[PDB]
Amino acid sequence: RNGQALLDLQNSNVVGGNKTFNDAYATLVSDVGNKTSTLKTSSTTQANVV
Amino acid sequence: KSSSLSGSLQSFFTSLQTLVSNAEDPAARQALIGKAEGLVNQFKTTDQYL
Amino acid sequence: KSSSLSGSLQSFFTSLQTLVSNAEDPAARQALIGKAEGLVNQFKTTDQYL
Amino acid sequence: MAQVINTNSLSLLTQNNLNKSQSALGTAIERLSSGLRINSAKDDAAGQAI
Amino acid sequence: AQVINTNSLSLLTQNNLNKSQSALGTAIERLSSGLRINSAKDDAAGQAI
Amino acid sequence: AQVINTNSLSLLTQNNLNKSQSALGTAIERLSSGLRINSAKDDAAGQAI
Amino acid sequence: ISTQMMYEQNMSGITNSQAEWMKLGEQMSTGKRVTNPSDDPIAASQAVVLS
Amino acid sequence: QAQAQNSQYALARTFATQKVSLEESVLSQVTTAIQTAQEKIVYAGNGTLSDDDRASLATDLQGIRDQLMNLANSTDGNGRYIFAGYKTEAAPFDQATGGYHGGEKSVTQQVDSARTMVIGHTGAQIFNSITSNAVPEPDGSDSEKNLFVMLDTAIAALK
Amino acid sequence: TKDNEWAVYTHDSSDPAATAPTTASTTLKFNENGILESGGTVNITTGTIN
Amino acid sequence: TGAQKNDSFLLKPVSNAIVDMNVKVTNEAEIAMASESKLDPDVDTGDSDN
Amino acid sequence: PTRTTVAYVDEAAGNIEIPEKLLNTGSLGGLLTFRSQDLDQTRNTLGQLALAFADAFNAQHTKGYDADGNKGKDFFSIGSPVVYSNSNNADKTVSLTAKVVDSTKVQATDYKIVFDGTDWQVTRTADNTTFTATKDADGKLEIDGLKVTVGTGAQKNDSFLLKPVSNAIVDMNVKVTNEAEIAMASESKLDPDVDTGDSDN
Amino acid sequence: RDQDKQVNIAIGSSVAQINNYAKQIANLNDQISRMTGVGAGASPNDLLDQRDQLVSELNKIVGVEVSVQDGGTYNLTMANGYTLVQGSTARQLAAVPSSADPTRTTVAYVDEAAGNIEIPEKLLNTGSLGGLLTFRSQDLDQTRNTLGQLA
Amino acid sequence: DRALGQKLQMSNLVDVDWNSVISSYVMQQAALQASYKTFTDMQG
Repeated sequence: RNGQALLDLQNSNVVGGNKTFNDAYATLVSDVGNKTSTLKTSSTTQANVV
Repeated sequence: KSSSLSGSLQSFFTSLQTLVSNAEDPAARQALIGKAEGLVNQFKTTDQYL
Repeated sequence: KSSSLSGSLQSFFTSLQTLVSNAEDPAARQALIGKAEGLVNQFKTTDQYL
Repeated sequence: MAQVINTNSLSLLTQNNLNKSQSALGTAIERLSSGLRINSAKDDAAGQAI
Repeated sequence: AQVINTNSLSLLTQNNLNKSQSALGTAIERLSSGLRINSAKDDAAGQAI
Repeated sequence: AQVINTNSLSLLTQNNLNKSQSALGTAIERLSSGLRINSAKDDAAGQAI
Repeated sequence: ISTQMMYEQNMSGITNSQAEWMKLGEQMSTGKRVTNPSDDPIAASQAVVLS
Repeated sequence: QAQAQNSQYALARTFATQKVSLEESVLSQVTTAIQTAQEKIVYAGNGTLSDDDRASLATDLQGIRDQLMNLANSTDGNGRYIFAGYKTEAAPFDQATGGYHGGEKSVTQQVDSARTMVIGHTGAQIFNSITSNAVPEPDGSDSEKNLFVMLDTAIAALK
Repeated sequence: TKDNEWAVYTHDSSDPAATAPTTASTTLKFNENGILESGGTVNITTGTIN
Repeated sequence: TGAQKNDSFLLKPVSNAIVDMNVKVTNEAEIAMASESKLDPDVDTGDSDN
Repeated sequence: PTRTTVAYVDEAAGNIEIPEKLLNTGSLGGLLTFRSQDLDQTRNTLGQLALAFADAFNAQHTKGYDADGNKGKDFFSIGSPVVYSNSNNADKTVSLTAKVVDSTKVQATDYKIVFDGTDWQVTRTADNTTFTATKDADGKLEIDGLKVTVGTGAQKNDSFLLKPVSNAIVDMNVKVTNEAEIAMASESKLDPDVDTGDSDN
Repeated sequence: RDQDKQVNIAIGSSVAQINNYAKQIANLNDQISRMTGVGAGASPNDLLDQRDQLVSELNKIVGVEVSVQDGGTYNLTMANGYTLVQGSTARQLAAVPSSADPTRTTVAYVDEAAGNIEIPEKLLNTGSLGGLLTFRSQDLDQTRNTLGQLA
Repeated sequence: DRALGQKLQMSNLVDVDWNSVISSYVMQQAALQASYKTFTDMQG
């Protein structure tokens, strides 16, 4: 039964209080994506300017 | 066309459409505010050039 | 020739045929609605392109 | 009639036809394997119910 | 996709084959045994009766 | 300077080539023997069972 | 001006078009739209959810 | 602007398809389940059973009921409860009461500049409605709507 | 800390006796559009070496 | 007759017919099929009147 | 008062301003007229564009709730109009505060406003359309998408210049670092008798 | 972790380089002064362009401002901050472990009579120095700490 | 069946199109070939 308890955690929203483990990892992924995209764009734009 | 303000707005509203389909996605919400920041980046670079 | 008012209209009347065979049937009654709306879709899209 | 999308048009217009053909191929193979015309919810809306 | 890897159609056909195999095995089992019922899976209530 | 090919692609492809060969060898072994488990860890627990 | 300008414009064009050539090579050899989370990160996020 | 807009509608259409396809298979199993339920109830009607045979049949009906309830509470490939309406984060029903707890509004999305389309069939639509081609109760009492009320009442009557 | 008005301080980095107090050397003032209003004059002194 | 001499006016009848047009029905019970009534004693329609 | 401009010297009266329409020769004149007509017009056009965006955005954004359940928090910062006095006016302490009510009616131009002795004249300096200052019903200026406060001790010919869009982009930025803020749902996550779940788009 | 340690080295070398350039520009200011004083109109076309070239290269090293003075001398500013080079006088800088976190490297500039004020990673974030610093501070640390956290 | 649907969804998630990328690759590399030659004469 405790083993079942451990398994149950896999669904639970513990980390963010509204976010589970997996969606928190997805949040990390989206954060890096956002930055890298915006910075690539801005880098090339300013590159054209110079 | 890297300076194309349209391109940035189009990207932003791509984010918005994807979020509209899935209101839950943390990734799409976070990326939408990221694309807003890239949009204002385009704005600011154009404005500063002028 | 797939996307055309003719194809949708043909399909709408075919649905109506299956209905006239089965006035009572709720399923046929509903399915007719969908294609009836699909005609609206095609008309709106084409005119809007003009 | 300048096009990188020409000498490219030629190509895609081919790719589109290949896509249509392969969709039909998949339908045929699926049905022939299953032994049924009705497999999805969209082989026959009325037929599903009846 | 990218170099027809992991083709859908083959997997779909494999599933249909699974169903045919199950049906075949059921039929042979019943025909061989001489009974319509061989496990509780056949007819739960009929088993008891 | 990042653009230097250095056959980036050639290496690139090759990597993927040996990966595909790994998969292919798994497949051929399982195909010839009929077994799903040959190494110690195709599946450890299932192997023991 | 115009000599160095010519050489620089030519090299800009070649460099860019080359950089294109490598991208499609990566996509083809990998068998994918993406390996890097800058290719299409949203796809990767929904991909982890699907996984 | 035009090309971007067409792409945007393409994505929305993708997601509508994505939901509807999975719903299709779940509902297929649902209909097979209720068909076998109907068949079992026919046997429940037979009046030469031994009373413990009626109780056995009740046990089978209980299995079927549990299966139906399992289907009703199902989620999608993101962990979202598909049959919840807007409330996709929560289990939509209760295996005791047969109650429905989701939002009784369907989900909505637009796929092209005209077609605004509904992709979420909140459970009350499916398990607590009868279509006006309604086989009526022969005594004038209101016709049942809740599948689980039906099957639970039958199970109790048999047991 | 007062829009249209600023406080300004001065120091001699070579004469350690010019220790700057919290007393502003002068306050500067701006008109209804940001144009210098008054306050910008002062005489400054330091010790002398050798 | 608020018009002055030779005042002109312009009817474009179908210029917005499609844009306005929309469906007005969703229920299976909604569609009209019988050739006469059903809630009266002097007719024979049943439900299956097609 | 934020520019450089070419002036000529008189005998003892000192320095005089002359219109760039007068000094439009070769390099100097090209520079002045480019910067004033071409550059400032494009500045004001981009400014109007940016204006409506963030603003017309926030205005609609207010309507929804967000993922914590609160009424969503509005997105954009934007640069506020600036109005200018002209030096030759009577007072040097009356700054006319700008007043925004309608971002769907802003027009991308500089405006020259003057107190004519009984009332005000307003003009749009690119179109140079002349019309007597429309007011709110309470003694203060109205112009299309912007509104302005009025001074009291105004000179006969007290002459102001209004820039309603030029400064818009300069501060514009995202005020939302946190994803929860976005006004996604149309109803609260926490209202007692309505539902939005996590998916209300 | 190793990618943080990598950037620290470059930060140190780049501070050494800013110190290197500043002196060259000082000697250029002085030598232009003397050369044009003897010239009485003769202009060292090469050297002037050398001054601008070295300025522009150093400008890439870090956020830099430049201005000309009376006579022809230059002022140079850390634009966020203050002016460091004027006349034929150029100031100094040093690489230091930060006060708040001595495990990471940051720059210290000296107003020689005032002190070698340590500049932690805040103001530097433009130019190649800044390119390193904002990456390491905002991007890398947030990444490491988020991995560590949800964990 | 649920797994089959999920795998199909993933497949469309990760991949683009077979013929599209091969074709675009080939053409653009032709254009690159031409660009090389254009520079080659340009240096003259």
